[PDB]
Amino acid sequence: GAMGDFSFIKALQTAQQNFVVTDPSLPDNPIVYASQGFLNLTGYSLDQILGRNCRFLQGPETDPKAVERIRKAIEQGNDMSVCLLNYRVDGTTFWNQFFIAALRDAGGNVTNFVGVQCKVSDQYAATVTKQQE
Amino acid sequence: GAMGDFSFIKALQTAQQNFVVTDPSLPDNPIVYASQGFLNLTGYSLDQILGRNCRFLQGPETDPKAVERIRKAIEQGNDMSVCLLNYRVDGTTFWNQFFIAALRDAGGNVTNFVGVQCKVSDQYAATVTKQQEEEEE
Ligand SMILES: *[C@@]12=NC3=[C]C([C])=C([C])[C]=C3N([C][C]([O])[C]([O])[C]([O])[C]OP([O])([O])=O)C1=NC(=O)[N]C2=O
Ligand SMILES: *[C@@]12=NC3=[C]C([C])=C([C])[C]=C3N([C][C]([O])[C]([O])[C]([O])[C]OP([O])([O])=O)C1=NC(=O)[N]C2=O
Repeated sequence: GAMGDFSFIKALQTAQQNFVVTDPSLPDNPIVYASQGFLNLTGYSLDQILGRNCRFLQGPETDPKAVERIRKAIEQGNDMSVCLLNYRVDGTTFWNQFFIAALRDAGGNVTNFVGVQCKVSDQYAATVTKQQE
Repeated sequence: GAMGDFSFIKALQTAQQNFVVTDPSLPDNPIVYASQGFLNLTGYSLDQILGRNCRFLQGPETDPKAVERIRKAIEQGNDMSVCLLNYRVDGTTFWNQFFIAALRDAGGNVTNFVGVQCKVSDQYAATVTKQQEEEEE
C-alpha cells in the first residue's frame, strides 16, 4: 500500500538535509563538510569521510562511463547530476541520484561544490540509464 | 503495469534545491557564496547578493514570528527548517522552504551557515504553517 500514502512534506525536508560540501581549492576536491543526512544514508562516520573525494562511495559494479560523464560534467566548474551505484559502509548497495552545484564568491570563482544525494529505486535507475544514447 | 514509485518524486524534489553560505564572523551574517539556482529563483545577480544578510528577500507579508524563530536558532547555533514568504527582485513573491545548517570551526565556534533553499507551493506553505501553531498549543 503506497498509492495514497505519500508524505511529500517530510520527503522534501529530508531532501534538503542530505548533502556534502567539497573544496576544489584542495587537491582531488575532498569532502570538507557533510550533513547528518549523508551520514545516515552512507553509514560512514565523519572521520572516514572528510578529507576524501566522495568517489569512495563507488565500487566494483559502478558504471565508469557514468563516472566519466559526471567528472566531465564537473570539469568546467558547473552544475550537473547523475545516478550511480554506491556502496554503504557495510558493503551494501544503493542507487544514488545526486545533484551538484558550484558555490561562487565575489570574484565569480568556484570556491566550493555542494551535492545533495537522493537514494532511488532500481526502477528509477533503469529509467535514467536507459535514457542514455 | 503502473510504473513509478516515491523515489521519483524525492529525486525531483532534491533537484530543486539551491545553496548559499553566510558568515556570522562578519557583521550581520552576510551571504558570501551562492549557487546559480539561488540567483535564478530570486532574480538577483551575484553582485546584487553577496555581502547582504539574506533577509533582503523578506517583505511586508512575511510572518514575523517565523523570522524571529530563525533569529533565535541562529543566535543559538542550531539548525533550522522553515518556510517563509519571500520577494523576488521584481516584486513577485514565492514560498521559500529552506534548511539552515550550522557550521563550526575547530574550536567549535559557528563560523558559517549553509542554506539550502527551495521554492514551494501555496499548499505546502499552508499545510506547514498549519502544522505549526498546533505545535504551539
Ligand atoms: C558524490 N557526490 C558528489 C558531490 C560533490 C559536491 C561533488 C563535487 C562530486 C560528487 N561525486 C563525484 C565524485 O567526487 C567524482 O567527481 C566522480 O567519481 C568522477 O570523478 P573521478 O575523479 O572519479 O573520475 C560523487 N560521487 C559519488 O559516487 N557519490 C556521491 O554522492
Ligand atoms: C535566507 N536563507 C538563509 C540562509 C542562511 C544560511 C541563514 C544563516 C539565514 C537565512 N535567512 C534568514 C535571514 O538571513 C535572517 O538571519 C533571519 O531573518 C534572522 O532573523 P533577523 O531578525 O535578524 O532577520 C534567510 N531568510 C529568508 O527570508 N530567505 C533566505 O533564503
